[PDB]
Amino acid sequence: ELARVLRSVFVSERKPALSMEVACARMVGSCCTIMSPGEMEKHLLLLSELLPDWLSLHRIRTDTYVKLDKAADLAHITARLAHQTRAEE
Amino acid sequence: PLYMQRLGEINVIGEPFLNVNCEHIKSFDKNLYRQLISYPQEVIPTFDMAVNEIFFDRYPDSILEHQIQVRPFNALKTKNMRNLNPEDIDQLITISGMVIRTSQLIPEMQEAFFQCQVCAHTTRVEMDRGRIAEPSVCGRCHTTHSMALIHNRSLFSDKQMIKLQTVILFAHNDLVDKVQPGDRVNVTGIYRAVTHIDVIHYRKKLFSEKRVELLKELSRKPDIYERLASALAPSIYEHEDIKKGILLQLFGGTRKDFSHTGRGKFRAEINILLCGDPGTSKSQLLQYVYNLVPRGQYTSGTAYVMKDPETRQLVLQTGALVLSDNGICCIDEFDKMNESTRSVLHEVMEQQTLSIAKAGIICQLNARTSVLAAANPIESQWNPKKTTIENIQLPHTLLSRFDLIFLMLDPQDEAYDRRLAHHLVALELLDMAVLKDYIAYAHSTIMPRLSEEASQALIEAYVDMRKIGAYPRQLESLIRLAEAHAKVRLSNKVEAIDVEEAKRLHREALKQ
Amino acid sequence: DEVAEKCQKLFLDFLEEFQGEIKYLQLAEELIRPERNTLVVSFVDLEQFNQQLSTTIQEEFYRVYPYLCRALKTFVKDRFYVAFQDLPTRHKIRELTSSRIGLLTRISGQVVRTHPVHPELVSGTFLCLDCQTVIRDVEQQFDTNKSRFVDFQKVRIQETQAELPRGSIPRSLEVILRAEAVESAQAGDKCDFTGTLIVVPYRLVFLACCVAPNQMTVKEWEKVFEMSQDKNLYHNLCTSLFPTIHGNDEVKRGVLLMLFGGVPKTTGEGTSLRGDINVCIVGDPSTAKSQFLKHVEEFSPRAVYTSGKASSAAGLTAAVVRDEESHEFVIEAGALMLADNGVCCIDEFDKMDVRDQVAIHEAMEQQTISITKAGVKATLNARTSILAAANPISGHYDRSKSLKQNINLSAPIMSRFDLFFILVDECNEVTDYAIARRIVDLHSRIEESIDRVYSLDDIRRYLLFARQFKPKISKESEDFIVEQYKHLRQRSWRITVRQLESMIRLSEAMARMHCCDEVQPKHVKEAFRLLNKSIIRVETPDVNLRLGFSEYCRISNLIVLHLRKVEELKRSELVNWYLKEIESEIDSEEELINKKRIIEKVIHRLTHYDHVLIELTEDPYLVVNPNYL
Ligand SMILES: Nc1ncnc2c1ncn2[C@@H]1O[C@H](COP(=O)(O)OP(=O)(O)OP(O)(O)=S)[C@@H](O)[C@H]1O
Ligand SMILES: [Mg+2]
Ligand SMILES: [Zn+2]
Repeated sequence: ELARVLRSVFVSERKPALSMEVACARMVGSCCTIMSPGEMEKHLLLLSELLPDWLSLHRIRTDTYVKLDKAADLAHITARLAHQTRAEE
Repeated sequence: PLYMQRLGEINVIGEPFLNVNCEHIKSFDKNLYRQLISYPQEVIPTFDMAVNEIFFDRYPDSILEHQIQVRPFNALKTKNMRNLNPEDIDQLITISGMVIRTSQLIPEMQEAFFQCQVCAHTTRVEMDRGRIAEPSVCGRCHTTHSMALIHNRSLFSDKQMIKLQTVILFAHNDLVDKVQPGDRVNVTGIYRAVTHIDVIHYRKKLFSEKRVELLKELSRKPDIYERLASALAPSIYEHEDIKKGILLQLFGGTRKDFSHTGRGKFRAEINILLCGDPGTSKSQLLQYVYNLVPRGQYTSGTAYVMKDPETRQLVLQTGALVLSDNGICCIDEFDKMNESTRSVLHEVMEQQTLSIAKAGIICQLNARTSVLAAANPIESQWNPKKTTIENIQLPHTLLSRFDLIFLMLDPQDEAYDRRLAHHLVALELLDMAVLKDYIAYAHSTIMPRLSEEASQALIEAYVDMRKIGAYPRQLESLIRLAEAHAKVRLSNKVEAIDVEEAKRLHREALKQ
Repeated sequence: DEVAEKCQKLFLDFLEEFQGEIKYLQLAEELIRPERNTLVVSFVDLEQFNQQLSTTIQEEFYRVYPYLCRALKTFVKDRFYVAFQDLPTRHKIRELTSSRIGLLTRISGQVVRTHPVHPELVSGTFLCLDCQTVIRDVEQQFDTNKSRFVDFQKVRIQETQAELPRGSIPRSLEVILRAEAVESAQAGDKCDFTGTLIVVPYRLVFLACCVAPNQMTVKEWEKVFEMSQDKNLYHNLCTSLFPTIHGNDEVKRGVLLMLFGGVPKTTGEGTSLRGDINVCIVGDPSTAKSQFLKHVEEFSPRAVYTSGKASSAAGLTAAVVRDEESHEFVIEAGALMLADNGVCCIDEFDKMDVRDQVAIHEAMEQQTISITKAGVKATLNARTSILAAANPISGHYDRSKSLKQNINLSAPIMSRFDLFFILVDECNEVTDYAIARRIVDLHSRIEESIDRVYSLDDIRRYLLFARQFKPKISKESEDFIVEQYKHLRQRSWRITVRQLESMIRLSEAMARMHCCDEVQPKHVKEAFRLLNKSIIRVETPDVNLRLGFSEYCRISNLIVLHLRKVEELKRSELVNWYLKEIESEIDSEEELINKKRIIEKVIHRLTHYDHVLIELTEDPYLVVNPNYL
């Protein structure tokens, strides 16, 4: 679900890559659940480690920036995430 | 070449802005630097063209939001605001200043969108030199005077008017809203007269290695603290404990954020109260502190509402207390002040914040200041009594809020009068100038932290102190004093010596 | 615009193919109704159906909106205005810049002023006065019979308090509502508006279309369920809500109860009974008078904080100010009406003038504020819970004077607080040691010295879930309350019917805390103590292995009640009964042997020291001293 929101965020910002701070702040301000920024950061790290092809992270200077492929089909990605969750069970 | 790495970093991030240091241009080419100073408005387009061509040559597949713009900064002309002359018109200038007010977002047209009234033929006109080149004929039906301007379709740029402490600054596009009132900024921009300054760049370490080595050498002296006590206020005699307390207040404590705990930001800054007969060293000491300490404030015994003549909106002005944020505020004749102001003072003393709810205006302000107050006993003479209220008549709340209270009594001892008269008739330099930067370095660099031994010592001190009567606020003040002494020794850990010295000073003040 | 025609065709496609029933067919058929002329379309359905169209609409909303209206008209005519909802992104008022003009965004704010409904001429049929030529369908750039008019409303909105950066003046924004959006918003409400930022001659104005005010995830729901079944939920919540505060747990219980709050009731006579709780804390300095205010402010998002003297009468309830442009008089909101359905905290309540407290009087009890000033007549809701902090006269509780002489407050103000706690500071070595170690541990070990049973967000979710239940009062609770109030009232702070209503509210709050649909007498017994205690120490001293005074009284009460009930026993039998009754708490052998030790010691101590138990001749008979009540 959060991933979906993330997509919309990158749809809204007209930008190819965004910083951790701004993206996490916007996701928290738009998420259905009240969460801490650290939890959002760990969730983003988990998304990067599970699904690197869709979502990429780049270490620049003293920050890490987030880039995503907007042309990917959301349904197939959701199916892959469900399969991964089933496997982890 | 750092500029190729800068261009690569811009490529990675996609932000089309170049920051160029003017000293680098001066070193590389003095004539080019002179041309930049004389005619910035003509060399900036050339710089933009050159950097754009280089970047497109290196990486031609760049999808840039805007063309790369060059922002020179830190010109040699660091002229004072009062040194402006009619000679430097249309030249680059750099001014350091304080920001007072910032205007709202002002949209300015940069592309006029015109549409034919018959066939809906659309055209765009670039805005140039404050005049609109409105088309008179149609591009399809050739009908004269059939053009209509659409404000919504037109392109707008954000511009902001800012008052700098005064001069008027005009921030455009990206530079807009990057500066908050109450901050110190170095503004680099072109001077223009209609007078105003158009901003090009904003600017928001200070010690060489030899200075740090000298500071370490001085700190390795075990006597430096006492020597620094001798350094403070040379004209003041036999007030060594007062000088020690002033130095500890100058060092202050360390700031801690308790956001994870759910607690409010605890005060970490020291306040000292002085009480005695008038004509003593109170006023001179207050003047000395105000002059020595940067951002210091002197007041005698808050925010207010001002009507904006332009938008008829009620804006807020900051009093001396807010203006002295992160500084030291000193007050004379504390006793002679109105009770309403002293009632207000409780919040700033305790929570370091200030809340106003008046005439529908609700606001909260940060007030990180240290209060150094001087008071006069009500009898104008030290009547033999027991409690300080019996001589000064102050409420228990204000007295409990003070970290340190000192009393200036002129003793009836003849030798003291001899020494005072000799000091007067006979009425160091290496210390205070170094000490300003030393205090700045200590504030910026080091922060102490508490230990287990000091924990046990403080617990024992508290349980012993309560037998004399004791509030947890004096325990907090003792922690702050220990932190200040640890900063004095430039020690990253609070040890037994700091706690023992703080307890000694507190007990000496209580005994007196 | 070719892209506009493409957008119109794609919107027709979405209207005609979205689904196993097409959601919008019934809405389009109802659009024929004259009172219905705007269509509400979800943004999520638009984006899932196709992404290019969704992005184009989000980016060129002003460009394609008339084409969307044309598509709607064509679709309806085959068998009008378009409204959008559920945009996933929220934005701040300070974020509104010129770069966002024409973008479909939704903004959150609070309505402060309203203006009456006006007709706006959209397309006008003009008659030339020279040649009598009728010019029809003339759009307006910002014959009445043949022209088209649309209802209009103007709204003035202000920044929310939470989004307001410190030291910043909350900016105001103008909002234009048309057609069904008119009169859908009321002054003093917080709303999210979906629309665009248009350019008025320049000037910044927002055109809006819509207004804003079981399905929870499985794991959050299960966590809430599990924590709802905790037997020690009350104490765990009390400890977790104030992890860094030592002792004074009665204040913690009171503030938790006022956070839960009771239920409001309106009589058939139209009179509303307050379903909230007001709390007063008065104490000598150096206590935790303030810290509770800060904790409740940071925890509850609907909390407002204020100081005593700095607040005027106008700033608390409301003020009447003349509007510059309209040349009339309007109302500027006060703190109390901004704290609606929240909690308002006042610090240093004593320093406030009587002229301010008399203004507070009405909002205290009647829960509403009435203004009859300068030709302006109005009534406003003030549904707030007030938490007041104060110190006694001269800052120290002087025991040489009476209790009444130690509080400089008016009688009705004293009466209208449900809970009134007075804190007295005493010099005890064990309390000093505990306070010192807690403070130093917090100063040295900031994060590792915090053990929270439940997360703050979890507490917030549980409180939100619990506040919507409305428990019923049982007959047993009814007669228990009757007899308890009998006993209490048969004995300065006089106890009137207001205290009875407070007791009912407290029982309802206890019922809501435990997620019980009915009220039980145990809640009444719990609240009776809290209402009784009044003056309270920081911590009770230990009693000789040590045991607290409250537990000692509890054990004594239990044993006396059991013996007195059996009167209408043996030592071993009574101990066996006690261990049978306390089996719900013991979880280990060590706890059982500890409980046996404790009960043996307590029975011996009562037998030989307090004389409440008398021995009668290895298993001696025990009887109750006939003068214990
Ligand atoms: N039980 C306690 N646990 C932890 N800290 C405490 C406790 N009691 C007092 N303190 C400390 O003492 C301080 C005094 O609390 P405050 O509520 O700010 O003062 P106060 O009692 O309200 O007096 P006023 O009204 O500000 S003049 C707190 O901020 C804590 O640091
Ligand atoms: Mg307080
Ligand atoms: Zn034409």
